[PDB]
Amino acid sequence: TDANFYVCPPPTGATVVQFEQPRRCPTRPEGQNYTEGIAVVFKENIAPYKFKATMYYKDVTVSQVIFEDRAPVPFEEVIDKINAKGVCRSTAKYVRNNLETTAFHRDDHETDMELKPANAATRTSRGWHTTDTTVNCIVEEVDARSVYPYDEFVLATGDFVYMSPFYGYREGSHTEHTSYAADRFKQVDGFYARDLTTKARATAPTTRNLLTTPKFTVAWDWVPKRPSVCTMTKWQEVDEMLRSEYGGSFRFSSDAISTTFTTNLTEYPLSRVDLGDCIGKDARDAMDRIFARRYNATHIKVGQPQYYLANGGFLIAYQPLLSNTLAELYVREHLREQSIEFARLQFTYNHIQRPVNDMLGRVAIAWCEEQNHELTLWNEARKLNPNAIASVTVGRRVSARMLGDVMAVSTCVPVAADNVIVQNSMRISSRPGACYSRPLVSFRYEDQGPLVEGQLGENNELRLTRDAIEPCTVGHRRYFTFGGGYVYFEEYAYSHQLSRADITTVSTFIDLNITMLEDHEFVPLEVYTRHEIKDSGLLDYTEVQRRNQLHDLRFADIDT
Amino acid sequence: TDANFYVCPPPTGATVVQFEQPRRCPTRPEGQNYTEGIAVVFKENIAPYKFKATMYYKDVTVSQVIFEDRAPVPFEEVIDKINAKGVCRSTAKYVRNNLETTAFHRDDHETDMELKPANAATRTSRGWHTTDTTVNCIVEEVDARSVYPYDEFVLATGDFVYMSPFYGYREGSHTEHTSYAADRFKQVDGFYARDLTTKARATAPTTRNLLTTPKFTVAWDWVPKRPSVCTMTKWQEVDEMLRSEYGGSFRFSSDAISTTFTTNLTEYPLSRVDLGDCIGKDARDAMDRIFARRYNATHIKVGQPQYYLANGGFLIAYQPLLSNTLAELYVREHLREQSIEFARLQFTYNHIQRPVNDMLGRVAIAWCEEQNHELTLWNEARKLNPNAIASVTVGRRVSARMLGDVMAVSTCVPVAADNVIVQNSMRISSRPGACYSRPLVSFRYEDQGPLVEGQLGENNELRLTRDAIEPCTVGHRRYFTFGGGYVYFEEYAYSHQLSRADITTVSTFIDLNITMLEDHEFVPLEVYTRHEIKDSGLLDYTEVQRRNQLHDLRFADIDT
Amino acid sequence: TDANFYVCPPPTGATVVQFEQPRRCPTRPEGQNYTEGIAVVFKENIAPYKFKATMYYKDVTVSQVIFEDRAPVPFEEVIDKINAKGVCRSTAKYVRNNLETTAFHRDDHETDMELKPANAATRTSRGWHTTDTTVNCIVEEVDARSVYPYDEFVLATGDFVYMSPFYGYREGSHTEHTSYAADRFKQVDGFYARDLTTKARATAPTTRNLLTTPKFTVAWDWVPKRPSVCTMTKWQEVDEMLRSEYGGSFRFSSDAISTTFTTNLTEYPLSRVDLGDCIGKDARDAMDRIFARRYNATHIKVGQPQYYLANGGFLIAYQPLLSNTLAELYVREHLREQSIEFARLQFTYNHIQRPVNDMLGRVAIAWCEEQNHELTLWNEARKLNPNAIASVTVGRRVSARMLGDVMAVSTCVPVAADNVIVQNSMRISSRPGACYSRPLVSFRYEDQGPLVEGQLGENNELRLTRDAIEPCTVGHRRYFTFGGGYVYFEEYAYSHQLSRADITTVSTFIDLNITMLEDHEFVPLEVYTRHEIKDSGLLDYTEVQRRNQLHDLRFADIDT
Ligand SMILES: *[C@@H]1O[C@H](CO)[C@@H](O[C@@H]2O[C@H](CO)[C@@H](O[C@@H]3O[C@H](CO)[C@@H](O)[C@H](O)[C@@H]3O)[C@H](O)[C@H]2NC(C)=O)[C@H](O)[C@H]1NC(C)=O
Ligand SMILES: *[C@@H]1O[C@H](CO)[C@@H](O[C@@H]2O[C@H](CO)[C@@H](O[C@@H]3O[C@H](CO)[C@@H](O)[C@H](O)[C@@H]3O)[C@H](O)[C@H]2NC(C)=O)[C@H](O)[C@H]1NC(C)=O
Ligand SMILES: *[C@@H]1O[C@H](CO)[C@@H](O[C@@H]2O[C@H](CO)[C@@H](O[C@@H]3O[C@H](CO)[C@@H](O)[C@H](O)[C@@H]3O)[C@H](O)[C@H]2NC(C)=O)[C@H](O)[C@H]1NC(C)=O
Ligand SMILES: *[C@@H]1O[C@H](CO)[C@@H](O[C@@H]2O[C@H](CO)[C@@H](O)[C@H](O)[C@H]2NC(C)=O)[C@H](O)[C@H]1NC(C)=O
Ligand SMILES: *[C@@H]1O[C@H](CO)[C@@H](O[C@@H]2O[C@H](CO)[C@@H](O)[C@H](O)[C@H]2NC(C)=O)[C@H](O)[C@H]1NC(C)=O
Ligand SMILES: *[C@@H]1O[C@H](CO)[C@@H](O[C@@H]2O[C@H](CO)[C@@H](O)[C@H](O)[C@H]2NC(C)=O)[C@H](O)[C@H]1NC(C)=O
Ligand SMILES: *[C@@H]1O[C@H](CO)[C@@H](O)[C@H](O)[C@H]1NC(C)=O
Ligand SMILES: *[C@@H]1O[C@H](CO)[C@@H](O)[C@H](O)[C@H]1NC(C)=O
Ligand SMILES: *[C@@H]1O[C@H](CO)[C@@H](O)[C@H](O)[C@H]1NC(C)=O
Ligand SMILES: *[C@@H]1O[C@H](CO)[C@@H](O)[C@H](O)[C@H]1NC(C)=O
Ligand SMILES: *[C@@H]1O[C@H](CO)[C@@H](O)[C@H](O)[C@H]1NC(C)=O
Ligand SMILES: *[C@@H]1O[C@H](CO)[C@@H](O)[C@H](O)[C@H]1NC(C)=O
Repeated sequence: TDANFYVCPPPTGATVVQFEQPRRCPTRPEGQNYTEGIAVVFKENIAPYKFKATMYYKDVTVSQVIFEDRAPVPFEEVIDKINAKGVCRSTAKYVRNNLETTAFHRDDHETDMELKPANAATRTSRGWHTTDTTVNCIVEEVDARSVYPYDEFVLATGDFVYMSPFYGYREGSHTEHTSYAADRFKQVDGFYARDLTTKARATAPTTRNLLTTPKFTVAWDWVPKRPSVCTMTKWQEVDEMLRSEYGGSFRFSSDAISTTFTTNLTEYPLSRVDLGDCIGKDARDAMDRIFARRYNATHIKVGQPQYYLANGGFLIAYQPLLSNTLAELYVREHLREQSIEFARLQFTYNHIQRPVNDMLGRVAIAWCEEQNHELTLWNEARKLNPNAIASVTVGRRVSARMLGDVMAVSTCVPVAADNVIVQNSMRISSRPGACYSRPLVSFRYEDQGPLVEGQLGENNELRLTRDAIEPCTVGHRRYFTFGGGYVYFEEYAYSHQLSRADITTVSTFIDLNITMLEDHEFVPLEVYTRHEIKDSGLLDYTEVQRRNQLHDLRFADIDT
Repeated sequence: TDANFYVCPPPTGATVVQFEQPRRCPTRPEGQNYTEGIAVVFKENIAPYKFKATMYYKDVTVSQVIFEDRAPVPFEEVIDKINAKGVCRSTAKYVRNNLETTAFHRDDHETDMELKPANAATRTSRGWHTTDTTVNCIVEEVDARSVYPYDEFVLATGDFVYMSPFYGYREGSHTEHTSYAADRFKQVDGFYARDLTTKARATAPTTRNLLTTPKFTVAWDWVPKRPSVCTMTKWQEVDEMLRSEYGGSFRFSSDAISTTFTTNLTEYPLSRVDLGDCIGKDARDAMDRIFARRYNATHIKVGQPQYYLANGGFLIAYQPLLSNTLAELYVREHLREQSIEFARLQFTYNHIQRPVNDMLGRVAIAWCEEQNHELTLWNEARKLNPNAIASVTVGRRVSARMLGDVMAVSTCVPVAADNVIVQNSMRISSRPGACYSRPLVSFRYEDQGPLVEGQLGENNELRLTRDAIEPCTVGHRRYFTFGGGYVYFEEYAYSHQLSRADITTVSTFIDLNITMLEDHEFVPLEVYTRHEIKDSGLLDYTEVQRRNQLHDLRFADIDT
Repeated sequence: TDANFYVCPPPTGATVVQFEQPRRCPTRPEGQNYTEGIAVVFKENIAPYKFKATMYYKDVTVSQVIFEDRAPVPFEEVIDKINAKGVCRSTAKYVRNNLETTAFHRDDHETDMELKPANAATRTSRGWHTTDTTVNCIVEEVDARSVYPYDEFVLATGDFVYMSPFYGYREGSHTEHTSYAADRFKQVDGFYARDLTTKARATAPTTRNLLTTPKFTVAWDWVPKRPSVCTMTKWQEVDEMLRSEYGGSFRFSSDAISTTFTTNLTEYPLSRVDLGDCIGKDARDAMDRIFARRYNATHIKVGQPQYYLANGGFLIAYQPLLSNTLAELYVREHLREQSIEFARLQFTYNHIQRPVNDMLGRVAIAWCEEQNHELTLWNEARKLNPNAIASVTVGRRVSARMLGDVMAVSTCVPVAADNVIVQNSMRISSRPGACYSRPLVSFRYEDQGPLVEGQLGENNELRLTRDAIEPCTVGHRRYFTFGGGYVYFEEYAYSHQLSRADITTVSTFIDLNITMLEDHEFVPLEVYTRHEIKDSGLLDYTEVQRRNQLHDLRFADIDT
């Protein structure tokens, strides 16, 4: 059996994800009123609303040998030519020198041209384009996403739209906010959509909205109004959380959070809002689940739960707990003063609270110390190879690229191994002494689909563009992941495909039973005569850090 | 005292070692019939057979100012000239334009030439070479390795040999398979070997085999037949393993394995083969050892052990166990129905099995989550610096290079610190403003041995070739590991050698007691006038990621 | 709220810090006489003595279009012109061709020139310089540090000084050692210092020392003699340490140390020195603190503490302990022979000591195995980004650079976010198609202070020099850390500043609730016509490892 491949596309920044940074742990435990317990953090309900928003634009170019730009298609053309006729107007209007200018298709006259589907055959959208002055009409049914405010939504392209998806005049929808002018937006009642490939017309009426941006036009199905939802939502059911009071503000820490929260020491009156039932039941049910898992036989509940707001918009519901052994000290001191009511009794005995404040302090410091050890290492790994870190962070293969100091994310298309073919000879004849460093592959997004060219990337990753090249040396021996097994390549030529069991595997951290032997460097004689380069595998950190050094000397010689 | 140095050679791919990749953990525990226990995984006995196979070949070159290649030496020359005379024939035959062609030694006539030992003085072999058209006869007693099938063996060079080492006609050895023609192989009965350095002849008869490959000739001692061995062997004595039944197949997971196994839910009848005693006793003894270590006072054995096959060829022997506290629930329910026979009683009570299925599920998910955290980080570290990861993975200093998506391995030669000398002036006078970035060293593989030139690498690593150079700046201050201590170098000049105790050490993860002060940049005045570059130490990830950016701009200027 | 920025300067090597390297763990536990306990390691008291040592030097340069060098200012000039007049002599003496040579200021005659403060406005010192042949007199009140020997001290610049700070003839100070000649050093009794900015003279007498080095002159306040101190000091209060006897030497290992110690098996007679009380009380108090924390209810003290010396100069105080359950076996065997005196009774029963020797062996091996896992990873992270590792290792933001195989350290200046301004347009008009890859910033070291130019670095780091540039592409979208939040930049133009809560955060290790969608690559049409480059974010390890490959091919074409 072979695993499914993945063709990760470059993210455009539609989804942005910052990654936690190391905090500042206390060198010595100085907190007060330490106490353990079960906590359930909640993240603000962003209310992600998704809809396939269709984008329309015209690309104008000149074959003179200039001044190419993207202009938006008008509303009448979309509803008359593209919609009622499935064609795009050959002529287009673009701004130049602060004056409207007209363009044509290959220096021709106005003629109806149909919209053909995209050749990429990707799942993003059909991406209808007419041509694979020179005007080109392109239509794409890309995806879009909105947030809880609903005043602005972002398209798959990443360009923020300053118009609410529910804006319109058909009904009393979100007509309270709009950045673009009235003429820049138009709503059609009783509109009918259709597929440009079949042109079978919509089965039922579907009102369509239209917005003309400075660079493109967008349209989508106009829904009257999405119903309300909880304003608060669960984020993580922490198994154990320690509360620390210091500087007039609590300090919450946990092992499976890697982030510390700060409150105002006052319980937030969650009951003042009607959402208390939606979150109260959800939060209360979580306490019993975690408490009944392992704390029912070793801890006692300290009063009722408590809710506190945290910096950044996080809502935390706490449930203080104390070990059974610690209860013996509290009850013993309680009986002394009298000569089980743990509520309002915690922190009463300073001497009993003195050791626990220090004992739990090391635990909090230990978690902070180890958490920073992983955070400082995880961040570097993300920068080194965000794709690998992205996949292990979202439970599935996902693309990602570093947009400076913020992480980007985009979905990867899975394709079965039966729809991919690897080129036998990876060597390229267009340039001797230089060829692709990885095997070339051909594949189809689906069974019987069109064939496309590409390159095989690391970890069964497929790259649309073939650019991984290097100065191909002699005596090259390498292996590349291909489905459930590897593919053996020697001297830049397909030798044979070997399964996963044909290569020794060091699963455990330490494995001294390897049958390794003393290797003898069999340097080919051609390198000693033709003064060429010999294979060295992928560059080591010291090697890559050394290869650039040689380059630095090359520019000095050229400059001198 | 000083530690021993290491001169790691570049691996040729003789030994290949894939490294585990992150698995896919379940977001929620959906397994059924959870149970802990002691497990002992077994790896298929590869039966590594090693033998010093002698390689013979002739390198032909032309001094015209072409068409150089490696040809194999015939059998008569090896047994008559090299063996019975310790010399190599000056003339050689090589193929050119699909026609046999003859060559000579420095445009001379046929003359007997002796074989002199190699100047490298490495432990791989003597590597006898005659010369340090132009033909050159070279003989090397390199090492070789075979696998359980024994039909094909691999030499230290890495070139696979499609001839079984036991092939021959002297006796009923492995004569059932052979890829090369009969004329390409020859066996000599009662053959006598000898050392080309002493030429004292073998002490006893030693039948020698001979194979002529398209690029070289190989010979080795012909052993009649290695005796049989166990077909199964131990790989790891897991302290704790959790079995999970899901989708009609078990799922084995452990903390010290980092890999999940899949079975068919049926116990493999290991007793059907005679090897059951060899593995049964070995496996049974391991259960008592681990059980008697920590599980004898907190767990009870659930029936007899069970053996199951796993994907990839791994054999796993399980021993289900249950905590003593959990036994109280089973016995309590057992007595209820009656109104210690844990065997065939597990999973009978669904309500009792409901919480354990979820409790143990988090443990399995926790191990999978943390295992992926290390796997995704370990893989990047291996790619960054495979030498460091290779040494910590095989318990000893070992070389390694990335052969694409598979790890290579080769042995490193240890040399005492008393046989190495460091050059005082690392600066090179052949080119101003550019010199070696690391100190140069001279050493001998053994006491009183020949002296060779080399460069000092990271972590007491010795490199045969001196290539680590960079644009030597001004005001350079650096330290390099040298034996048990460091060597101080300032302005590219040996200052003095300081022990390990002369430099502050931050052993603990966090150390705030450092006596660090505010450093003042003492930029030399020469840089402000001679517009040269100033020292900056080894490049940071952002610096190296920034240095290439400057290079990218340099090519644009050159191209423009 | 916004966090404080940090401008880390390049360390000059004044403080050097080696970092622990992976040890060699035993494949199988072979130690003898295993035992747990509380340990407190001690590091030799280095006795760091700090003093603001003022450096004086004259920079001579020639405007011919040579032979520029740094010379030391004489003693009379410092005490007469700089001290009694706050000016520097225009003329200076420098060596050339082994002959004294005179220089002038801009080819002028001798004239008094005052010393103006530095324009950097750094906390290192005022750095008075006269000019912002051509001679320039510069005075800097840099910091200095000394070690326990006190014979040599190091300045902030990093140049070691071979003269004791207490050297002199005014009293019986450290006059027993001096490397420089008598004429090279001079001490002034009853000297008076002053501030060159105010010139208000010292309030009280302050004897000043003066030393003339081959490249500069240094002066500082001469203290008679620092009082004595403890010769030993605490380093870490280990919670648990395991002692292993093997090869006639003990082997100490702990989880929070990551380093193994070796002794001579004999208790060091600490009582022979008067420091036993200073360290005995300090060490004894630590045992009770750790013992009373968690070992008072589960372990029993085995005799009195024991002190042993360790390789490298570390003093370790041990306190053997044994679990309560293990005591039942010792007392049981003790009563058998008789037919609580644990002291001198440990290791008496070989059979009872056989399992513990193996059980504790795995713990020691487990710690060594996991410790090497972090050490081998921590070292690579330090090399990758020493600044991040430096900050998390010293509890505060600190600079660091790799000086070969030794880590450098220097303090970073914190500045409030209210004293920094970010440039709106990061693009540079001096060169199209190439600009700064990070936003440019302007700031002042303090409120109302002078404004300086700089660049914004990663993790709120400020760089004095603006050099982070790259071939600016089209359709660039990136985020940069700015105070408590991020700054959004699109197409190399300041768009707006968004808080930390405006970007999704993946705090937990695995977060599958992201609202990620399928991104559609919106490639600008200008790239398809103007054949320019498209944005790709920060380079991935495979990308950077691939970018250099393209460069390698560029030099081949140029060379060919
Ligand atoms: C802890 O309590 C303090 C004090 O109440 C909280 O700060 C306060 O936050 C409120 C909003 O929650 C601020 O009110 C608003 O402030 C500005 C004008 O100052 C404006 O947006 C509105 O007109 C309104 O008045 C209030 O100013 C602010 N007070 C102070 C002194 O900063 C704080 O947020 C609480 N912390 C947590 C974690 O809940
Ligand atoms: C779990 O059980 C299944 C079903 O028995 C195993 O798959 C079976 O594996 C056997 C060999 O072990 C296959 O037999 C051979 O298959 C091909 C022809 O199909 C050929 O090599 C031989 O002539 C022989 O018949 C059998 O086809 C295959 N069955 C299926 C349905 O795939 C499977 O390996 C077991 N898994 C484990 C982990 O033990
Ligand atoms: C364990 O014990 C051995 C043996 O006593 C220690 O080695 C010895 O260390 C002393 C100094 O502590 C050495 O004495 C000095 O040696 C040289 C001349 O050899 C010179 O500096 C002085 O004149 C003085 O004699 C002694 O030679 C040395 N002995 C041996 C055999 O090496 C060792 O240091 C102890 N280990 C620990 C960890 O305490
Ligand atoms: C720890 O908790 C105790 C118990 O609530 C706090 O002690 C009370 O503090 C309030 C003022 O905050 C006083 O009016 C009460 O008399 C105190 N005692 C009791 C029994 O309530 C204590 O202040 C808390 N610690 C800190 C640092 O605030
Ligand atoms: C978990 O184990 C139990 C006990 O073996 C399984 O329950 C039996 O299932 C078989 C069929 O596989 C039935 O014939 C038996 O009657 C069941 N009960 C007993 C007491 O044997 C159960 O199927 C297992 N779980 C899964 C998911 O297969
Ligand atoms: C482990 O400790 C025991 C107890 O001290 C050592 O046994 C003693 O060894 C000395 C010599 O070193 C003998 O004179 C004693 O007779 C032994 N027994 C006792 C009760 O003291 C033992 O040698 C230690 N292990 C090792 C490897 O040295
Ligand atoms: C908690 O433990 C008590 C005491 O054994 C038991 O009666 C109760 O049912 C347990 N609760 C849960 C939810 O398991
Ligand atoms: C191979 O494994 C066995 C146990 O199966 C072990 O005893 C032996 O030492 C290992 N071989 C090497 C070379 O370490
Ligand atoms: C296991 O524990 C029992 C009960 O204490 C004891 O009798 C037995 O000897 C132990 N077995 C081993 C192998 O330690
Ligand atoms: C140095 O260590 C001591 C304990 O030995 C500690 O109290 C002190 O704070 C440390 N110094 C600094 C500057 O942190
Ligand atoms: C240690 O435990 C004993 C027994 O409970 C107790 O009497 C003693 O006070 C404890 N000592 C400390 C320092 O906590
Ligand atoms: C989002 O979180 C909820 C729990 O709050 C979980 O049930 C759901 O599966 C998550 N969504 C996805 C797409 O995984």
